[PDB]
Parts: sequence; structure tokens; C-alpha cells
Amino acid sequence: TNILAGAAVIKVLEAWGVDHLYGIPGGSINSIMDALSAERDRIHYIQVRHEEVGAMAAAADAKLTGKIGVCFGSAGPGGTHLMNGLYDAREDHVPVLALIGQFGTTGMNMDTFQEMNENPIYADVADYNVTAVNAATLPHVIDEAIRRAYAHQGVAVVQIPVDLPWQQIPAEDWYASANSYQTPLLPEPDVQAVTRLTQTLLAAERPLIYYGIGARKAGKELEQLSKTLKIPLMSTYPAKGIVADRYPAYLGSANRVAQKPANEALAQADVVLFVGNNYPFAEVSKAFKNTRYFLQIDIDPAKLGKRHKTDIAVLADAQKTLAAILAQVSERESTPWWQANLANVKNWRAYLASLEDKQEGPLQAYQVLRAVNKIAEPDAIYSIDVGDINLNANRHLKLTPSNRHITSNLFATMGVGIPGAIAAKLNYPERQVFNLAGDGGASMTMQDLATQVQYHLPVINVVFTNCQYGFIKDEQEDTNQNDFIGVEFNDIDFSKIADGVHMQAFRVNKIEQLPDVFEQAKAIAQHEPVLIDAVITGDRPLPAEKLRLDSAMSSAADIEAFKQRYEAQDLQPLSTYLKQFGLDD
Amino acid sequence: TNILAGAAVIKVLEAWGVDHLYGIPGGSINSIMDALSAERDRIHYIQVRHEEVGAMAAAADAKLTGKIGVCFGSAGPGGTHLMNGLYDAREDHVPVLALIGQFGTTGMNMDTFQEMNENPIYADVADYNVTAVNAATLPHVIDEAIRRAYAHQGVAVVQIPVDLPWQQIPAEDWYASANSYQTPLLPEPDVQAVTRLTQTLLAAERPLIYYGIGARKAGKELEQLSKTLKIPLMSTYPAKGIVADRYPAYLGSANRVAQKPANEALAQADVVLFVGNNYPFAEVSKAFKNTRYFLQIDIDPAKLGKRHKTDIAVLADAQKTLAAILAQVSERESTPWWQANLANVKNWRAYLASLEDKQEGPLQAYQVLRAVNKIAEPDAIYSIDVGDINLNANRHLKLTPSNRHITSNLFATMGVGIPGAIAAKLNYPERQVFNLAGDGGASMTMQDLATQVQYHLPVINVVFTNCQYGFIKDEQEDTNQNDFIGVEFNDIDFSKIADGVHMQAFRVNKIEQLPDVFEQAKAIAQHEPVLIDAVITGDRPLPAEKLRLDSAMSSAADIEAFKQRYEAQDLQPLSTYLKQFGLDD
Amino acid sequence: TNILAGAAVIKVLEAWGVDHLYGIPGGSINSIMDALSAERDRIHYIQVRHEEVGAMAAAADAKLTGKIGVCFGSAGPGGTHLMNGLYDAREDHVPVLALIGQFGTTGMNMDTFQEMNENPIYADVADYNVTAVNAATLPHVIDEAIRRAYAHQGVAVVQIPVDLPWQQIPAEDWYASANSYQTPLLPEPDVQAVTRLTQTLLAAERPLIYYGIGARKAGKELEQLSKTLKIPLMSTYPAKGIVADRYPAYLGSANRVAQKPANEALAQADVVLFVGNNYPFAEVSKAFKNTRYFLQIDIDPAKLGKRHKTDIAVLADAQKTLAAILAQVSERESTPWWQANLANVKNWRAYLASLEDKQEGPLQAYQVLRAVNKIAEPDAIYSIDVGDINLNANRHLKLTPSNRHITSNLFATMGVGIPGAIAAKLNYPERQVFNLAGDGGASMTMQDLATQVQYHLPVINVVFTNCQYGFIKDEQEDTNQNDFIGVEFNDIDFSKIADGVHMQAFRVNKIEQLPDVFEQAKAIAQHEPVLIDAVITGDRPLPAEKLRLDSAMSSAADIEAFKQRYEAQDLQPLSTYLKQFGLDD
Ligand SMILES: Cc1cc2nc3c(=O)[nH]c(=O)nc-3n(C[C@H](O)[C@H](O)[C@H](O)COP(=O)(O)OP(=O)(O)OC[C@H]3O[C@@H](n4cnc5c(N)ncnc54)[C@H](O)[C@@H]3O)c2cc1C
Ligand SMILES: Cc1cc2nc3c(=O)[nH]c(=O)nc-3n(C[C@H](O)[C@H](O)[C@H](O)COP(=O)(O)OP(=O)(O)OC[C@H]3O[C@@H](n4cnc5c(N)ncnc54)[C@H](O)[C@@H]3O)c2cc1C
Ligand SMILES: Cc1cc2nc3c(=O)[nH]c(=O)nc-3n(C[C@H](O)[C@H](O)[C@H](O)COP(=O)(O)OP(=O)(O)OC[C@H]3O[C@@H](n4cnc5c(N)ncnc54)[C@H](O)[C@@H]3O)c2cc1C
Ligand SMILES: Cc1ncc(C[n+]2csc(CCOP(=O)(O)OP(=O)(O)O)c2C)c(N)n1
Ligand SMILES: Cc1ncc(C[n+]2csc(CCOP(=O)(O)OP(=O)(O)O)c2C)c(N)n1
Ligand SMILES: Cc1ncc(C[n+]2csc(CCOP(=O)(O)OP(=O)(O)O)c2C)c(N)n1
Ligand SMILES: [Mg+2]
Ligand SMILES: [Mg+2]
Ligand SMILES: [Mg+2]
Repeated sequence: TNILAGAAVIKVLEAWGVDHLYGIPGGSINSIMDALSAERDRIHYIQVRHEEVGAMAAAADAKLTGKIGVCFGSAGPGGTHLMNGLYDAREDHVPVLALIGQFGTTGMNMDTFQEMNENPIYADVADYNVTAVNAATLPHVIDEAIRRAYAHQGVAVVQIPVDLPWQQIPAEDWYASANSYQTPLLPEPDVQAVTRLTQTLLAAERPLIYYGIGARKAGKELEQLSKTLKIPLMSTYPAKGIVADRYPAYLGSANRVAQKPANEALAQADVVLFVGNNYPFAEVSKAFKNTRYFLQIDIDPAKLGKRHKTDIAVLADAQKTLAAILAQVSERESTPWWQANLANVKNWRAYLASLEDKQEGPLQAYQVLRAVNKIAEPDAIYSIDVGDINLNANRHLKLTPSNRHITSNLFATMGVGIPGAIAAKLNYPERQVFNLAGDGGASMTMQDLATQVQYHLPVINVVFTNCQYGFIKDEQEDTNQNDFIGVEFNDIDFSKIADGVHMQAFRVNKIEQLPDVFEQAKAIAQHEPVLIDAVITGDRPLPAEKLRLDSAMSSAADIEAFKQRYEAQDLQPLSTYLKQFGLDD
Repeated sequence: TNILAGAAVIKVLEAWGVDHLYGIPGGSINSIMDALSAERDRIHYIQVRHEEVGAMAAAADAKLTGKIGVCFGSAGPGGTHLMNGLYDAREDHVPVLALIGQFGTTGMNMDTFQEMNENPIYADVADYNVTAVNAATLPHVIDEAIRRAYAHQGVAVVQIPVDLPWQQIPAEDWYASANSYQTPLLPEPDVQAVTRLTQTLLAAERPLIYYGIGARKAGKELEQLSKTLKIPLMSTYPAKGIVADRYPAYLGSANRVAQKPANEALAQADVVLFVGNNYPFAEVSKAFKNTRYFLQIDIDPAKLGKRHKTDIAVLADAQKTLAAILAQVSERESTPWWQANLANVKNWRAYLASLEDKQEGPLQAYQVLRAVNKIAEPDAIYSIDVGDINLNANRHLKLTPSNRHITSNLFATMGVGIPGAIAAKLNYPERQVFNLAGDGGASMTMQDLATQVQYHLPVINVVFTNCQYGFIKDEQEDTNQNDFIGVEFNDIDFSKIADGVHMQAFRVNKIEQLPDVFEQAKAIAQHEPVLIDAVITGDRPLPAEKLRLDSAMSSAADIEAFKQRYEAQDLQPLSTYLKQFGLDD
Repeated sequence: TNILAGAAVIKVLEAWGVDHLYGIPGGSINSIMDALSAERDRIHYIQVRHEEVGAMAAAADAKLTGKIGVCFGSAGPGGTHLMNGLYDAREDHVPVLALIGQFGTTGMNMDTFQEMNENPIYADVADYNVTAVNAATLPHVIDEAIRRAYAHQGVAVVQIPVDLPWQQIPAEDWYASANSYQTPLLPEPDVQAVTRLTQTLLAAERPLIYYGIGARKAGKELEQLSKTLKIPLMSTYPAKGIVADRYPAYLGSANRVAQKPANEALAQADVVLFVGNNYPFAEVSKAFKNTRYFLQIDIDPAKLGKRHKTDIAVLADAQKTLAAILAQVSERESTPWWQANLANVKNWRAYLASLEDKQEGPLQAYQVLRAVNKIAEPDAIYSIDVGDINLNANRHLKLTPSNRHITSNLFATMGVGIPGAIAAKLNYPERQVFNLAGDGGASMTMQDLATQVQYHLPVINVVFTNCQYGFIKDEQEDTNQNDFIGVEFNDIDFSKIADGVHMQAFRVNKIEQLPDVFEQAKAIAQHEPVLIDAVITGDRPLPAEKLRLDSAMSSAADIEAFKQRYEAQDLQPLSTYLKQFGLDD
């Protein structure tokens, strides 16, 4: 007969399979809290200590699962605290629903306490942004918000006046269209564009396949096409893991969160196959300036020819198109280009290994990640924060397709380590989860280590304490005339922080302390969360984008200093291998 | 001859007397950081651990001093982290300048890393919101932003492309108009409106003067007019302290962060003089429904007759107008209304005193604030956060006009305790500063306890740990049908948090522990910061807005339960004193 | 007991003294139309043919009277049509209330016909911008909107769901605050600052007083200061008429809608008193590059030191401050500067008169304005459109303090001639009202010549038909390398247009036709609107900003071609006069 509007709303969420949602209560959202209380056995409300962690975790839910992430905040400061999480979702194009509290209709526009016109606040970030003004339509307005967030892969925001969820509406007049939701059966790629793309890729002397997360399902195809046609493989930083890191022709990513082989190969390549990629640096770094042919495959029309003058752009699904190229090619024998790149990758990985393998004295980030690699399970998930850890994790973590790693890819908000590991462990309680965060990123959301304790989420948290905003110090070293300002700061002892939130923790600062501490952490994380605070040296990581190793481009003074500073004595430039296999530079 | 644009900009700030500014560096704001580095002996850059603390502290600067507060943030997530601080400034109408980083002009609109159209993000909160596109005009654009923030008492936002501060501009072509800034000499209030207002106030049988922070300078006038004409005085919560708290006819504030005498008197009053007030609850609580005449004095035309049908509204300065009323009145002898209200205030203060004066057993918020009162210096400044502490601080802190207390008055963002005490101690290094925060408000900005350590700011931090969002639990108790959800949580041991940031701290939970701990804290705070974590009981404070003490309005069962729960056995309703002095109710 | 919400909203408008309002009905604003129908005897609705005319007339009301202009539009297209009128009110800082229709609250957010979230559309232009969601607070929201538009001198926009005006609210609950209304306080001048300003003014060798419409109430003091101290006067184009144009030492306005004496003088001046002026061209034309001392007087702090570094700034009412200067000074004797300037003004006026007094020939703009002046009454109001007509009206109309002229001063929207004239005849039916419009400007709002017929508003409409966008053509001549484009077009016979809307009209093209035609127009306009379509030549008005006259700065060939083109054979540069009185240039 009747039903309360707020109860109907929680049922629309239950209909769309929403398992858990995050927020902090307040008077302006208490009628929705009331509805959640009755249904607490069907949808799990996770109370966070700061709302941006709720919004960031909701984004990570959708990143990991493909399902809509949900968070809420009370009127005014509850809702504006969501901003860094909602912009992350807009930028990383994943579906998120945010509910914002608002004063009742009876007191709106009266200029009463913590009441304002909230609709202008969400206009930029949200794809759908509405203030609900009627309780009977409120279930449809919520269903509308979810349909559009999914369809448009973005943020949908509904500001709800607190009095409407307590109203009665006729129980038969609302529905959730979850039952109509579906995946498209897309057409097969047109055979002539596939053939045209293949010929051009076969005649290339120095070819590359450069893929992004759009090729997430084409792991097998990419790797087989690589070794069948003798084409090196390189990706964007987030596409790391689609092809296993130990694959001998994986060059890594290009630019600063990058690897030496990827950068050098890109400047020599004559034909690039750009697949499901939208690398933001293409134009500003003139990455493709020496490319002769540029071939592209993307599912989205707005991307076609965006990053460079494209010769052939196929609008199609990456995996289908790669499987169709694969189906018309045969083995090619090892070329000079294949051989030179393989030798270069071996030289690089030996460098990274000698850093990782030091066994005594002062702790550096490199060995902390070798110890992370030692205790990692083959399907672990990593929530990585933003800073030097994106660079070091991309070089040292040895991922396979069973792993997941997430960060704030484009907006790049700091603080994402902790919320992402909370979302990961809620979705996958049986998978090992790691949170790799630098000290500045981890202090921005440190209060939510208590949420991991409260909901008993066994996360392995590793904080890299350098008493610096390392990523920025290095930039200041490169651009600034006057001394470093704002990048070195006071120590925070995160094992005391973790103890305050009643979580087990260790602090280490010598390489030799690592093995024991990490074995204890692997065992504690079978049941409880644990934190390791690695006090590391402030060494600058080798800048892949400022290599000074070639005698024809850098003077011997520069090369000696570069080799010295970066312990890069045994690194050879690509040109050494090119000359060796009979190629020029 | 030439000067670099970023150097000229730091000089425009120095010209407007900007002593310190807050932020966190990033690549998109490094050319401004470079300029700050050279001038580090003239403007003090304070690096915070989270940008909302920088924006909130900048707002508190202007709250305390009347001078423009300045903060900055890098592009994307640096700038959106400022939101809770900037909305606080818009709402509390104080001048703040925020500088937002942005990618260089050369890469803007190229869709490159952490680059977006940032101008839509600041459109709602800012009075002035511009992206600077030329380096020669950039000193004028900054000067423009400060002039308007001051003139309009609001937020001015400038998004600066990083490449323009490193450009050369002719040194003679820029200036800062600080030299033209001035206070208006306002006209004296028109003598006939003052006389009309006075007659109506003199004929009132049950009068009240209800003032707000607009009467900040009329402390003497308010108090003398009170005792010369026998008129009780009541204020808004932030106007507490303008007249000393021990003044026998100060009734307190009305509504929930309120006091019993203020609430009861307002329903009996026949003539209200509303002075420099903009109480947000006037309409939604029907506060003035029984008022017969409503007289108002405000400096701002948009306020005149806003909160109620006003009989006489004088547009003038509060202090000038009160001094002019005072100049034409003589002593009146004690009326029944004066006498009844005085007796009622005595009854109330005895209640608050018996709570404060318990000497053993389980710690409650009441005694923690009696201990705060004991060590307080006559001119201490209090940064108060948002939650039950606004209610308890308004009842127990004994302020005088030499004190300052600040919070987020209208927007009411949690987290303001720590940034406000940082701003207070930077401006006034010789004054004792307190930060009174509840546990949920203090965990939102807990990482910046490290900033107090790093810049050596001796703040006394007192955290009230109830393992609850107390203010919200009580609301749920009043409105919600189903059980409490989201308002009780895990303990955080803030003396371990404080130890992690290398600050001295104590944790107490028995009334008898207070005196020693507070004496030690008063002495440590002579040189270092200190934190006390008071573990308190979850007792609900007496709800002044839900009194059940009058036998003619509430049944005896209700009154017994009310008296029992709130240890309010000896509280009498106002009607007892009205009947006693020959007045009806 | 109850009243309808729509009736109370109209009662609030009546209370604030609103006599007339403009708009076009629609389903979404039909409950407001219903209310208006009931009140047709007390408040008068003016139906326009296009909604921007309604917004432009609403703006013109406030410009002419100082009282708030009121306009409305229906949902979607009705409201977006108001845009040019509303930004004109924002830019020329005048109070306007715009009511926007919206679908009822039940249909909102259901994506039904002509229903969209309308609140983001108005966020940039409106000082106050809200959607009403409740019928009982709707009178307060309308009252709030008028208070803020007056106080803030900007636009207030309220979007109203059609159902709410048809609900019954209690009659007892609403009120309008119109009775408490006051204008802002005028600050008083500090005598010490005034003495300093006066000393600097008297020590000047070549002084100028440059005033804007902030000196509206000080024409007497301005002219008196000029005659007593022997200092010439110049104004912004909108300030023309504050001092009578026939005054011998009134130099005119600077830059392009300028008069040659003002431009020449400004370059020689050593001290400028800048009074209630916000000239937008200061910095970009480097106007004050030679001014040794700049003195400013303004009521607004955001303007002090804004346009140039100010040596003495006074924050006070212009009239009060000018009265103070005048009381400290005595008669001075004629200087060379005074005499040089008067001689230059006689030369310039003699030149404009020669263009005006041609008796036979092809018609030019200059003789048509002479014809307007001969039939103009001493207190006529001029609604002027935008284009060359501002340049020509500024040079040829002889205005006194009894006249009024309005245009779109800073937004500068074409189209305003017809709406400004409608509003002026509504407000001042006893005054002669002119509409002086170029053909491009008149074409954009031509349909509302019918509003003048329908409402019997006797306006004299004068269209200047040059078959060009003359103002742009002359800009293309100055900047464009390739041929003229989009500035010359087909003729529209406006007498046939007027005939179509059933108005009396005439078409002229030879100078000798003018006298009889304007005589007849002057007679018809006592009862009916009349239009004259003056077909004029394509002659460029003398560019007062590009004077090729002085032999020592321009070649004899440039000078002769200039004099030939502009019929300026008898003009002398100010240097001739400066030299005659022993001065240098
Ligand atoms: C601190 C920091 C610095 C960074 N530095 C770097 C760096 O130096 N180097 C670097 O590489 N990255 C870096 N990144 C990440 C970077 O900002 C970009 O987000 C990233 O390069 C984008 O990768 P993408 O192209 O794989 O994914 P996206 O930008 O998400 O784009 C995916 C693309 O795939 C297409 N697509 C989707 N599905 C399919 C399908 N099924 N078939 C076909 N096409 C499809 C999409 O349409 C889109 O074009 C950094 C991140 C951080 C946090
Ligand atoms: C958790 C929380 C709850 C709250 N609960 C309450 C509560 O229950 N009770 C309560 O009272 N408050 C409460 N507040 C504060 C409340 O939200 C309002 O901000 C407060 O009531 C406004 O006080 P005000 O009128 O003094 O100041 P403002 O809102 O700042 O307004 C000042 C007024 O003075 C006028 N003015 C300025 N200068 C002059 C002058 N020189 N001469 C004349 N007029 C002048 C201004 O124009 C304006 O009208 C709460 C705050 C928090 C954080
Ligand atoms: C096609 C076109 C071209 C134009 N070309 C020119 C041109 O070449 N030259 C030109 O002059 N104009 C020109 N204008 C007008 C120009 O755009 C500006 O609108 C104008 O210069 C502003 O003049 P103002 O200073 O009088 O008015 P406003 O900009 O309105 O400024 C008024 C000032 O007076 C102050 N004030 C208000 N009241 C008082 C008081 N009581 N006491 C003291 N201070 C007070 C105000 O705060 C403000 O500072 C043109 C307009 C158009 C449509
Ligand atoms: C909220 C936010 N503020 C500022 C930045 C700019 N930023 C990018 S990396 C970085 C420093 C990262 O420092 P930390 O986490 O300590 O790690 P490190 O690089 O030292 O290992 C900063 C400040 C950001 N992206 N997000
Ligand atoms: C950032 C933010 N989120 C949510 C709120 C809503 N809110 C208002 S008071 C309150 C609880 C305060 O709790 P706490 O600080 O623990 O103090 P207590 O009341 O328990 O003493 C909350 C969540 C707010 N105003 N600001
Ligand atoms: C609505 C609008 N569109 C375009 C312009 C640009 N503009 C300014 S003056 C002008 C030409 C004026 O034409 P017209 O009204 O015929 O006058 P003329 O110069 O020919 O006398 C134009 C197009 C404007 N200010 N407003
Ligand atoms: Mg770091
Ligand atoms: Mg609490
Ligand atoms: Mg024209």
C-alpha cells in the first residue's frame, strides 16, 4: 500500500546490486540514515572518518569491479569534502553516485543554518546534478542518476532535502530499471581496415605496439602478436600488468613514471600501433615526432586521431581487432630491432636488480619493494598513492594479469592509498591487499587507518618515509633558481600513528631488518591490518626522461656524473645495442 | 629595468601587509614557490600537511585580524582540497585570497596531465574568479583580487599558469594600490530615528536587547544600557564575550547552542531590540512569534527587516547608535522583569556550577572545561571546532572582552580547531591559545598537529573523546525511528597520535586526574605544544530547546525524567520567578 | 485566513512600489499570469513581442528611476531570451528582478517537455539566483530577491514551479520588508585628505577634472570649481549632461566615442582629479601615462587606486567632497592653460556646427542630429542604441541637467534603443522621448515598435540607415589586412516596417527634407509614436583618437588627406593654441 520514500530509495540501490556505501551522518541526511538502519542486513554502510575517503573509496569500487560506487555527505561541508574523490572518478571515467544532504523544503532559501543553494557546487564535476523536490519521484530520480553514471561513465549527484525520505509514497508506483541494464554485442571489425592495418605493421622496420588500459582484455593477443611478429611491447603506466612484467620484450611505460627501454625505443620507432591508449603527454613531450606511420584502434570516436596525425584509425574493440590481426600473420624471424631491444631490456633489469639486491646498511625505496615482492601473493591487489611511489612501483613490482593495481591516474590526488585498499578488501576479502603510500600522501588520509581497524580489513600498509615531498623536490631541482622551499618537513612516526588507531605496526630503516618484518606482516595480515613504516633515504630515482648516457648527445663529464649519482655504471644506451646488431641511430 | 612577474606578485602581497601564507608545492605552482624562496625573510610561508588546513587557517587569519588571509594549492587536487576553507570564508564573510596552480599556457586545453579548465571549479564560492593569461597584467590581477576580497568581504581566486611567473616584465609598470586603502568615516545616526527607537524601548514592559557580532565594538554601551534601563541582554553564540560572561543579566544565546534563560525570556519578551544580528534560526524556529515590536539597527541595507517584520529599522553603526540611545536615557528602578530574569540566571549558573564542580569518578565534558577555565589567561584565544563542544564551550567558558573565540559559524565545517589555533598563534605569539575539539572533528585534520610542532607554535590542544559524533547521536535520538547508525565508532588514542608527530601529550579519564595534567600542560605550552585527550562519558547535555520543567506544559512524569537524566533537580522554570515577582506567563 | 501564494507574491511587488513589468505568457508561468490578471488595476503588465526587450526595458526602468526593473520569462526559451537585458543590468549595475517559469515540482527531474534544471543557466549573471521549492516561503523568497538586488545593485533571479503559485498559504504568514528599506550610507570626507588634495590641485600648471556618473548630484559644484579655479572639465561619455554641453570649458569625453579637446588636453595634463569615474579604457589606452599626480574620489573602496596609482584617494561622496574643496578656495585668474583650452573648444565646436548647418545636399548623420536638436524640448529623454550613434549623439546633442540619456554602457548590446524608449515613456509620459538607433541596432528589436503602438507610447523613433554596421567597418579599415567582410548589407525600409506595425513613418535622404519632416514628427508624437528613417551616407566620423593634424607629428600628405576626408580644413591642433599662450606641448 504506501512505502516511505527513503525505503524505496535503498531498495533501488539494492536492485542495482550496491553492496556497500560510505558516508558520515548529519542532521541533513538523517532520513536516509534511518532507511539504511532498517536494511543494515542487506546493504553495508561503511562509516569513514573523513568524507573524501568515502568518495575516493567509492571511485576505487567502480575501478575494481565495474559496478557503481556510492558515497554520501551531509549538507555544506559534508558534501564539499567529497570533491577530491568525485574529481578522481570524473577523470578516471568510472561510475560514482553521491548523495548530498540538504535542509528540508520548508526551510530551503530561508537562509537558515548550513543551508545554501547546493546545486552550483556540483555542476562542474557531475554528469547529472539535481536537487530532488518531490518524494514520489525520488526513487525514479535515483534510478535516473545510476543509469546515466553507468551510461556516461561519470559522476551523478543528487541533493536530497531531508524531509522527503520520511514521506509516504504509494509502494506500487516506483521501480528500479536494473532489470533492463545490458552490455552491447558489438560488430566484428571490418576486415579491410584490419588488413590495411596489418600490411603497414608488417612492412615496418622498427615497429612498436603501444597499448593502454583499453586493451585490458587483449593480454594474450598482445603477447602472441609481439613474439610472432617480433614487435616490442610498451604501455601506459596503468596498463602495467596486462602483459606480465617478466615478458622479455615488455619495454615499460614512457616519460617520467617510466622505464629507460620504453623511452629510447619510442624515439627510434618508425611505425607505432597505438591501441586503446590516451597518453596525456603525447603532444607536450613531442613523443611521436619521429614516427612515420601512426595506426590507432579505439572504441571511442572522440579519440580518433586526437594525439597525433593518424594514418589509419579503426573504430573497434581492441581485443577483437588484435585477434583478427593475429589470425592473418605468420612467424617472422628475429630482426636486429627485436634483438637490440631484448638486450637493452636485459641491461635495464640487471640495473634494477642490483639496486633491489643490496643486503645491508641504509634503507632505500628499491629494497622495500623487493621485500614487498617477496611476500606478495600471485593475485594481490595494490592501492598505490601518488608521488615517487608511482615511479618506483612501476619499476619494481613484478605484476601478472591476476594482479590489480590502482591509483589516481589523471587527476592524481594524493591520499588514495588508504581508501583504495579499504574498497579492495571490501570487494575481495580473500585477496591480499597492499597500500603503498609515500609519507605526504599517507598523512593526508591517515585518520582512516582507524576504518580498516573498525571493519576488520586485513590490509598491508607500507609507508615510505623520506621526510619529503620527493616528487616535487626533484622538480624544483630541475626548474627552480632559488633554494628548495616547502619540500622537506618534520618526521611523523607512522607506527605510533598506527598504534593510536590500535593497529599493529613496525618501523624499519636498515635493509637487513626487512625480511623478518615482512614475514611478520604477511602473517598478521591473515587476520588483522598491519603497517610498516620504512624510513628511507632521500635518493633521487634515475630520471628516465633525462638520460645522460650517450657519448654523442651528452659530454663525458655529464655521463660520469649521471652514472655516479644514479649507481648506473653498468647501464648502456640503446645505441650500443643498435650498432651491435647493425642498425644506426 | 625588468623584474620577474612572480617577484612583482610577492611584492604586491608584501605591500598589502601579508605576513604569512599557507600551501603545499607542486609542479603547477613552482614558479610562485621560487619567488617565495627569495623573499623568505619578508613573507613567511607555512607548509601545511593538507591544503584544507591552509585554506581554513587563512580564513581564521582574517577572522582574528581583519586582514586578508592567503593560501594556495597546486592544480586539480591541490586546489579542490581548499574547498572547506574557502566556503567557511564565504559564509563567515571574511576576506581570503587563494592562488591555484595551472599548467603553462603552452599546454592548457591540450588534455595533458592534471590539466583541466579550472575556472568552473571556483565559480560558486568566489566573488572574483579569474585565470591569468598574461604575465605583465598579473601584478594588477593580484592587486584586483585583494581589493575586491576586502571590499566585498569574500573569496577571490586566481588560477595562474606556471610559466607566467617566470617571465620578465618591466619593473616600472606594476604597482600595488595598498596605499589607497581606507576606512569610511560614516555619518552619525539620524537623531529622530534614534529618538523613535528609544521611546518604544522605554515603554516596553518585558524588553530585550538581542545583539550579534555587529555590536563587537559596543560592549560598554550594551552593558550600561542594560543596567541603566533594566533590560536583560542576550546574544548570538559568536557574540559571546562582547559583554563579560559573569555579567548578571547576560542570558546567553538562544536555540540549541544555547542557554536556558535566553530561550525562556525570548518567548515572554514584548519588544526586542535586534542589534547587528543575523540569527539563521529566526524564521524556522518562529523565535519572534510573540514579539509585539521589533526594532533593528544594522549597517547593511540587505538585512533590514529580513528576519522579521520590523517596526523601526535604523541603518547605522551599532556602537554609534547605542551611544546615542544611552545619551538620552536615565535610570529606571528594578522592574519585575529585571528581577525575575536575574533570579533565573542565578538558578541556571548554579546548575552549571554543580556539574563543573564534581571532584571524583567518571570524566564528563563539564569538568574538563572547568579545568580549562582554571589555567586560562585573561586574554587567551580559543579555536573551537564543531559539534557538542560549541554547546558546552558556550555554557562553561567564562569569557571577557579581552578573549577571542573562533569556529566555523555558519558553514560549520568540522576540522577548524587545529588550523584556527595555528593562525591564532602565528598572529599572536604571546597570547595563550587553546584548541577545543571533539574526537570526530579532530581526526579530520589530525595530520596538521605536526605543523604546530614544525613551526614551534605552543598551542594547548584538548580533544574530547566520546567515541561518538555526539551532536548527531542526539539528533538521531530525536528524529529517527530505527536504531542509531553511523554515530558511535572505534577509539583513537590521541596521545599516541600526538607522540607520533613528536608532541607531548596526556590522556585522562577521571575527574581527579585533571588538575595536575592541566598544570603540566600550562607549563609545557610556555615553549612547546601539548595535547590532552580527555576520555569522557557519552552523556547528552541538557537540551535547552526541549525543556520539560513547567508543570503547565509538561506532565510530572516528563519533568521527573528530564530532571533525572540531566541532573537538573534544582532547576526552576522561568514561570516560578515570573509568578514570584507578580508577572503572569 | 488563506491566500494563494501567487496573490501574496504580487502583493509583495505592489508593496515595493512596482508599477509595471514586462514578459510573454507561457504554461510554466501561467499561475503568475493568473495572479496578475486579478491585480490588473493595481499593477500593470506590458506584453512584449520578444523577451530580451522585456529584460532591456526592466533594466532601463532602474536606470531612469533608480527603482527595480521587473521582468519575466517562461521555462527554457522564454528565460534564455532575457540574457542580453540581464547582463546589461549586471554590467551597468542596476537592480532587476527576473522571474523564470519552471515545470511543477511533480514533473521536475522527470525529463518531461521543456523541463530542465534551470538554476545553472542564471548563476553567472545573478547576484541572487534560486529555485523556489515551497509555496509558503515563496513571498519571502521574492522579498529577499528585491532586497538583495537593491542592496547589491545587480540582478536577482527566482525560478518558480508553476504549481506553487496556485497553492493556498496562510495570509497571516507573509510580509514584505519594503517599509524598512534604506539606501546605503554615504561616507564623509576627511578634511585633512581634502586639504592635501586641494593643495596639489592648486599647485598644478595644467590641471583637469575628469568625472563620471558618480558625480551625478554634483553638477553645480563641478561647474563652479571649474570657473573659480580656472580648470577645464572632461567626463566619461555617460556623464555628458551633468554639466551643460554649452559650458565653454567642457572638453568632452576621451578615446573613440570622444571629442577632440578632451583627448588632446588629457595628454598635456600634469594633475588629474578623478571623481566618481571608472573609465574602462585607462590602462589599455595608456591614458594617464604622462599624469604626474593622480587624485581620486569614490564611494567604493574596490575602485581606489584601480585605474592608475593614486597619490591622494578620498573615500567619500563626490558632492560632499567637491563642496568641501570649493569652500577652501578663492577666485584665481585666467592662466595660459585655461585660455589655450577655451580656444581649442571654440575651434572644435565651430567645426561641428559647419557639418550641422549644411542646407542642401545628400543627408549625413550630422544634419539629422541638428534636426533632432531643433525639435527637442529642454527635458527630453534620449534612448540611444550602440554603434556610431553613440559617437555622433555625444558630439551633436546639446544636453543640460534637465535631460536624461540611456544606452548599454559597458555590455554595449545593440537592440536597446527601442526598449529604453518604451520604459522612458512609461515612467515619464509628460516628457518627449527619443529613440536614436542605427539600422543594425534597430533591426534586432524592430518587432517591438508594435509595443509602442499597442500601449500608445508616443516615442519619436529615428533610424540612421547607412546599410552598414558603420562602427565595425571603420574598425576593419584600421586593423584588417584583407577585404571588408560582414559590414555592408541590404537595405530595410523602416518606414514600411513601421507601416506594418501601424505606426506613422517617413523616409528622408536629402538635407532639405528634414525641417518639415521633423516638424510633422514633433506634432504626431504629441499623441502617437512616429518613426523617421534617415537614409544617410557612409562617411566615417572624425576619429578623435587618430588626429592627423599636427605638422610636427604627421606628414603634410597625411594631414591634407585627413582634412579633406573629414571636412576638417579649419581644425587646429591644441599645439597652435598652446603656442599662442606661451606654452610648450
Ligand atoms: C604521479 C603520476 C604520474 C604519471 N606519469 C605517467 C607517465 O610518466 N607515463 C605514463 O604513461 N602515464 C603516467 N601517468 C598516468 C597518466 O596520467 C594517464 O592516466 C595514462 O597514461 C592513461 O593510460 P591509458 O591510455 O592506458 O588509459 P585511459 O586514459 O583511461 O584511456 C583508455 C583508452 O582506451 C580506450 N578504450 C577503452 N576500451 C577500449 C576497448 N575495449 N577497445 C578499444 N579502445 C578502448 C578508451 O577509449 C581510451 O581512449 C601518471 C599517473 C600518476 C598518478
Ligand atoms: C554547531 C553550530 C551550531 C550553532 N548553533 C547556534 C545556536 O543554536 N544559536 C545561535 O545563536 N547560533 C548558533 N550558531 C551560529 C549561527 O550559525 C550564526 O552564524 C550566528 O547566529 C550569527 O551571529 P551574528 O548574528 O552575531 O553574526 P553574523 O551572521 O556574522 O552577522 C553579523 C550582523 O551584524 C551586522 N553588522 C556588522 N557590522 C555592524 C556594525 N558595525 N553595526 C551594525 N550592524 C553591523 C552585519 O551586517 C550582520 O547583519 C551555531 C554555530 C555552530 C558552529
Ligand atoms: C559603443 C560604446 C563605446 C564607448 N566608448 C567610450 C569612450 O570612448 N569614452 C568613454 O568615456 N566612454 C565610452 N563608453 C562608455 C564606457 O564603456 C563606460 O561605461 C564609461 O566610461 C563608464 O563611465 P562612468 O565612469 O561615468 O561610470 P561607471 O563605470 O558606472 O562608474 C561610476 C563610478 O562612480 C563611482 N561612484 C558612484 N557614486 C558615487 C558617489 N556618490 N560619489 C563618488 N563616487 C561615486 C562608482 O563607484 C564608480 O566608481 C562607450 C560606450 C559604448 C556603448
Ligand atoms: C592533494 C594533493 N596536493 C598536492 C599534490 C601535488 N603533489 C604531487 S606528488 C607530491 C609529493 C608526494 O610526496 P610523498 O607522498 O611524501 O612521497 P614521495 O614523493 O616523497 O615519495 C605532491 C605534493 C597532489 N597531487 N595532491
Ligand atoms: C566535514 C563535516 N562533516 C560532517 C558534518 C556534520 N556534523 C556536524 S556535528 C558532527 C559530529 C561532531 O562529532 P565530534 O567532533 O566527535 O564531537 P562530539 O559531538 O562527539 O563531541 C557532524 C558529523 C560537518 N559539519 N562537517
Ligand atoms: C548584440 C550585439 N551584437 C554585436 C555587437 C557588435 N557591434 C558593435 S557596434 C556594431 C555595428 C553597429 O551597427 P548599426 O547599429 O547599424 O550602427 P552604425 O555603426 O552603422 O551606425 C556591432 C555589430 C554588439 N555590441 N552587440
Ligand atoms: Mg614523501
Ligand atoms: Mg565526538
Ligand atoms: Mg548601421
